[PDB]
Formats: sequence, structure tokens, C-alpha cells
Amino acid sequence: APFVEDWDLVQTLGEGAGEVQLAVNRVTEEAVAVKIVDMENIKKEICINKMLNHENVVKFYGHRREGNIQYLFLEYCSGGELFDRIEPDIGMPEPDAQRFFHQLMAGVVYLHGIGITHRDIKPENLLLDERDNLKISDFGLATVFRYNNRERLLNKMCGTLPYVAPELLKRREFHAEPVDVWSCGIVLTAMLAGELPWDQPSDSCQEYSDWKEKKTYLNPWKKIDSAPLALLHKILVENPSARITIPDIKKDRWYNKPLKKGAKRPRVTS
Ligand SMILES: C[C@H]1CC[C@@H](NCc2ccc3c(c2)Cc2c(-c4ccc(C(=O)O)cc4)n[nH]c2-3)CC1
Repeated sequence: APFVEDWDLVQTLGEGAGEVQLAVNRVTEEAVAVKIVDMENIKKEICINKMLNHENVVKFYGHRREGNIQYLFLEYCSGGELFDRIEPDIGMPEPDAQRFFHQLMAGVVYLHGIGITHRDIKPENLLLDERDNLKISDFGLATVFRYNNRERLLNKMCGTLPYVAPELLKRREFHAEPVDVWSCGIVLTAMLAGELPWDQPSDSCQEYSDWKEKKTYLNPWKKIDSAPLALLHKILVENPSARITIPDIKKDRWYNKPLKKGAKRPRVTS
């Protein structure tokens, strides 16, 4: 079928690093996101993307290299970033945050299960499809932490300071999985309070010391109900060996609290 390999670049979706363009197929009008990288780091990113196949992870369709430029064909998530669903200083309704948190855990369980750590979990990187299904995106900082059933400890400093686990700032080496668990807890905090608790998790940071001293009568914690706050108390634990694991997050009371009705379906009366 002629022209089916042709895609029109119609809208800029993101910048930094190059750019992410919305691509529309000339024939079928299928929409995909094309990541344009001018163009070792991209080689690893493509290699990790080729491993991925889960409903809460951005789909990787393939890649093409046009000399110095790499084109990554990825899922278009029309709902945009989770970030834009967070109202500043407010957050979002607690049932919406719980549903997004369940979908985030499903994606993180999948990635950890195949031995991949994302390392930069934040609302700017959590995309939403047409049905507001969350998808983990951007595997540019991702790495393999388990291979041939052997865990490799990490030592590379990366991520985004307000979302990073304190062990990345205090220890030479650390386990990969509790780092992603921590960043998910900060995403949950942002979703429920519309604000980030600290600039970074260090003792020099007053808001971080207040949290460790259980001053939950202060913001952002005062805006969060006792059931989700009890989960945050288990996630945002400084010692990564004492921090709750995802299998235990799945047993948490709030995590299992019925709160959100399914999507509004067409109905009539009489
Ligand atoms: C609202 C302004 C900001 C960007 C656009 N809307 C938000 C939006 C809407 C849909 C998006 C993205 C962003 C980013 C993106 C991606 C995407 C996929 C994969 C990666 C990656 O692997 O890095 C990055 C981004 N897929 N769909 C979308 C238009 C103007």
C-alpha cells in the first residue's frame, strides 16, 4: 500500500536534550510520538525500549537512523502529562490519585520484574492516554539493575532532586528498587497536595527534617487524609532497607480502599 510509511510531523510535544513530535500517518491517520535525537546513551535507551511491553508503559514501535539523527517511534498519549492534572497547592480528587497510583505501581512492578529501573519517576514523565490510563515514559535515564537473576547495586547520581531518595545523596551505593518506590511516594504527595514537600531529601532541608520529626500538622501533609498519609509514612522512610516494598504497598489500607467509580458509561431511564 503506497505512502503508508509516511508520517507528517504536526505538533511539538516536548523539548530538551532534542524534541518529541506528534506524527500522523499520511494514509491511516494513526498518531504516534516521534523522539528526534541528534546523536551510546540513545543506543541504551533504544535497547531498553525494545524490552518493554505493558499497558502502563509507553509503547515502543521501533526506530530509524537517518545518518546522525535517531528517530524513536513511541506511543502518543493524547491526555498529556500527569503534571498538568495536578492543581497547584490543591492536587486532585483522592479517588483520581488512587487510580493513577494503582496504574503507576502496575508499571513499576512490571519494570522491576524485567530488571529495569526508570530512575526519574515524576509527573512530567507519567503520560495519560485517551482514557486517562497512566503510562511511564522516557527511558533516557533507565538502566538494568538485575541480570541473570543477579542484582547490581547502583552508584550513579541521577533523577530530579525533589523526587530523589535520600540514599542517593548519602551513600556511595544503593539498591535500585527502593529509589523508584521513593519517587512514586513523592508523585503521590504531589497528586494529593499539589506541592512538593522539599527541594531535596537532606537534613540541611528544614521541610525534610520536619517530616522526619513527624510534623504532619504542616503542609503538604496537613492537606492529606490520614489513610493516604499512613501510606506516605511507610514510603518516605529514610532507610531504604526499612522502606515499604511494592508487594507491601499492595496490602496497604488506603491502596485497597474503594474510592473511585469506573468511567461514566452511557445510560438511559424508564
Ligand atoms: C500542552 C503543550 C505541551 C506539549 C503538548 N501537549 C502535552 C502532551 C501531549 C501528549 C504527549 C506529550 C505532551 C508528550 C508525549 C509523548 C512521549 C512519548 C515518549 C517519550 C520518551 O520516550 O521520552 C516522551 C514523550 N507521547 N505522547 C505525548 C502540546 C503543547
